[PDB]
Amino acid sequence: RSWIQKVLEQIMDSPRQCVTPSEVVPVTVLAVQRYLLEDEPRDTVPKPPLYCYDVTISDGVYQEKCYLDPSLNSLVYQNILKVGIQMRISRVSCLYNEKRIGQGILCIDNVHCGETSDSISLETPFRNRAHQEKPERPLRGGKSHYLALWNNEDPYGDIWLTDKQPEEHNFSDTKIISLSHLEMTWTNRRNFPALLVRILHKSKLRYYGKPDKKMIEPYQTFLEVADSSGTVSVIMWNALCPEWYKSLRVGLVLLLQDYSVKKSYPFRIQPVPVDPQIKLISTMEICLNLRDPPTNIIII
Amino acid sequence: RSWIQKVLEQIMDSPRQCVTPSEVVPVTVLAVQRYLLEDEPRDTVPKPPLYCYDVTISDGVYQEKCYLDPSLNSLVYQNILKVGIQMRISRVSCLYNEKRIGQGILCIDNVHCGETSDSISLETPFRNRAHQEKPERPLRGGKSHYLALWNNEDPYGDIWLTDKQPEEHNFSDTKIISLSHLEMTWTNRRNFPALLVRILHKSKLRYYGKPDKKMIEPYQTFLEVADSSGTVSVIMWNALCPEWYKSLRVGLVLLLQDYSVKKSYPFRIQPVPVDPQIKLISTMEICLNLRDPPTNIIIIPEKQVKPEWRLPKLNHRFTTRSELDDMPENCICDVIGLLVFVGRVQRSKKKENREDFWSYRWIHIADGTSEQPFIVELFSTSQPEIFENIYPMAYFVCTQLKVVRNDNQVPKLLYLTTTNESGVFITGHRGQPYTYDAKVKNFIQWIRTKSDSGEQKNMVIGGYYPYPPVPETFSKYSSSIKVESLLTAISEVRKEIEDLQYREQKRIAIQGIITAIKYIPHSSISDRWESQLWREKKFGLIDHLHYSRVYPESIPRKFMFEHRKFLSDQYNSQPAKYVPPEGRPPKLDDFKSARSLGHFEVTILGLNHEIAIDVAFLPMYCPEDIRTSQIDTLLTSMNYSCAYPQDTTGNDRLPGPRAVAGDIIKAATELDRVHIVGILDICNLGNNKVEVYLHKIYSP
DNA sequence: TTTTTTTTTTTTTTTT
Repeated sequence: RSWIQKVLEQIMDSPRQCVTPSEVVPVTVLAVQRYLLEDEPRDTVPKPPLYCYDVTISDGVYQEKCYLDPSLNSLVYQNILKVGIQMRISRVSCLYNEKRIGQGILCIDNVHCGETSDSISLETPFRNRAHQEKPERPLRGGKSHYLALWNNEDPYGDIWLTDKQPEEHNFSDTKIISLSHLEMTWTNRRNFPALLVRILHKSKLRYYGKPDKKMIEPYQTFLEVADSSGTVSVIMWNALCPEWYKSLRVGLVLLLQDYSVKKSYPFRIQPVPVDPQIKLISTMEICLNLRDPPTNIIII
Repeated sequence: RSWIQKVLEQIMDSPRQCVTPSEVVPVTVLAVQRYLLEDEPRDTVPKPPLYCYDVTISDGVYQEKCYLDPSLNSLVYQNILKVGIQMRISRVSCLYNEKRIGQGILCIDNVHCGETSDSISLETPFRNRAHQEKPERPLRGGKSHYLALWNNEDPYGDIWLTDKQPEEHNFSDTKIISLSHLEMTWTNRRNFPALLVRILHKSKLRYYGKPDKKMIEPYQTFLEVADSSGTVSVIMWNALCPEWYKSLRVGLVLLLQDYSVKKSYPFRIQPVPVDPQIKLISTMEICLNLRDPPTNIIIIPEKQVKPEWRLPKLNHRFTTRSELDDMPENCICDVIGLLVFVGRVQRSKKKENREDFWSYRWIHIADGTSEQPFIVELFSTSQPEIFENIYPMAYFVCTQLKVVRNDNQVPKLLYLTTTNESGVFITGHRGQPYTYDAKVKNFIQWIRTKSDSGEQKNMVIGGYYPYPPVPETFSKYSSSIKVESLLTAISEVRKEIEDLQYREQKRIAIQGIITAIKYIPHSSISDRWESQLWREKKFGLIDHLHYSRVYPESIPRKFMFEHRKFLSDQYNSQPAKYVPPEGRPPKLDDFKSARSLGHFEVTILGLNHEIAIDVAFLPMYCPEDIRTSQIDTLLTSMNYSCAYPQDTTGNDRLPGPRAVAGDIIKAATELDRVHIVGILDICNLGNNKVEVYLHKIYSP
């Protein structure tokens, strides 16, 4: 029927064993994504690559998202393994994700990348429906996500939403304080009242996901919002960035609640704003983590 | 001479200096009192432990109270440093409590806790007589106090006084305004006059003490009081709970005179009164703070109570099992019944603070109105004397029980839970505190009928009882759990086991294939099955976890009134202070096992055939349940009733334990190369005894 | 860079 089906049926019952596919049929690359290579043993002298790749090889019948053995990342560093190319898989292995309920994953272990295909079909069905889940995620890991193919400062994938719209939050009985008020009183305020800030500068994304530490969405952005005269470098943590980054533009009046206040990071460099009359509060910074109710960030 | 005195003289003139003692002879622990770790530098990268412990060692000549170095707190966390153990001190250091005038405090910087001591002499004197003072207080820090060794809601120590008896006070010249009038005029008047109220609900203690804060005995208890003109929420502030808490109880007419009325708290809710006629005051709250002349609270005796005042009467929403079957969820109720089972005192981590725990235990209260027992999740209600010493065959009465219901699962879950303002009372024979209520009289009538009829309900105590049974399909089980934490890795399991604390319970799910199940006749044709997959992959396993061991304390044991004290102590929380055992105690294997089957051992090879584990299967269902189909499958751990058999009298024809064991093994064998999802139960029984019992096998 | 929840607070004026 298809090369994908034959190899999967041949290697499904032998996880973590390398078997040359019964038949070597050229397969078209339809996608190449990059994500962190956590869960690998960092005890080997040649520390495994900091990132791994997933390639969506497509046969005539189906296309099944595979896993590229990190030892093959050289073919992607040189861009020899690109989308639209034809390659002949030479070695495969089956791996099962122990944090998800699903079928085996084809583990590409040796390829012979050729040339661009004559006919690429974007309508070939997906053999495993799990691979077709709309919030696309990497094959390995529980709550993993794909990074941008080359740089780490560019949003990529479906985790990044643009659905946020202005909301009319009534200010009937909202306790709004000034940034200077926290500056003077933030070490005694058991509860930090609401705030009404406006974005002045939005920073570029920053990925701090190391391979050994277990973190979810290690994405962090610094926003210089200024309420009244004061200005502080608010910093969004964890999975808050991929829910508000593609939506928040400079000049949006944010209403931040259920936030945290801490000491300014030692190596932080707060940028001077255009207006000099303002106060540059550089002692404390407001951290916005994802609270269970979606009231922490509301734009008016 | 004494090793204690040798070491003290050795390191008395070198404060805060780590000095290995000249000679190390084992010392005997006699107590472990916990209190808050304050006045230490918290800037350190390894944030100081939130709590520190004092260990009262003895050396045969003198017994001296020592301050364990917080770096060793893990030993107490895992219950390795018990009471009555032969620890050996490897390092010692002095320290002077500058807030007090005394001697040095022998600091145990490093220790090698060993085995139990055969000579636990609590008659030895105290080298530092200051340590042997009537109010037992911590070594370091001003007017510090001790907390309960495990939770923060259990009163502990000697500060908790219990000698407040009713006093006759003449109300002449007193105003005793109505609560509604106070609500109207508490923002204008300056001198709030007296109030005559009756306690309707008494809540558990709340410890809000934080480190490096100048707080003295930070306890607060919430009392709901009602008069003939509504009810209000009364709150007792620090330093008042210690003197009054153990004495105040529901149904006491109080005369509060010098209080402070505030705006009330929006983050705390006021419980609805049992009688709806009582108007509820929510915009007002009364705060009782300790005053110089202790007159702000007076326990007016009932004799002085005049009907003219028309004080509200303490009512109760007593419920029976049949009625509870028809009550919606979150419908508070009261239960009176006979304790036909008691479970271990397990602990759960507070969601607010990672270093605080809740002490809870399951009890099957029962009555004559139905054949199923009240399943009550009894959290600690700041009543350790009753909570810790609860035993079957006792008439038990709780005060405020919220109803909890879950109908999604095939085994419809219907268990009650204790609320913040709940209370526990053990009753004796005819209703002692609540005789008047008709339901209590009916319960007593049923008790007498059972006694004269020669019928005795089966009794059990302690054991492995994971009450909440996982649903019949893995999809419904995962409907509540997040996808990222739904499953784990057989390799990661080891860390999960090694992370638990004393009696901390955890449930995990692991993906694998059953490879070999073995039957172990527990009490006093095929019992072992091996899979060809196992015979092939057994030599290529990275790490074969071995946790298929069942401890003697995880087997529920039929209760016996004669051995009540021993049975209770074998399942309560670890005592803070040693107490010599009367005569000789029996063997924990000397009691009949309430279970009716032998435990199996299940081997699970992960999906990748690299890692393996050996869990232990401990079903609690009897063959009658199998015959009547009260079990979803033979690989589950509980029947639908979630209760032990009562007066088993129908096993003459039913298949015996061996037949059911063979059926279980065959059912396991049906799953040869099927990716199953086991559900394990990880409970640490202290002293590095972690039980990992299988709960359910979700097949595709 | 990561990082969550909890409460604590006492006191000498008005008369029209």
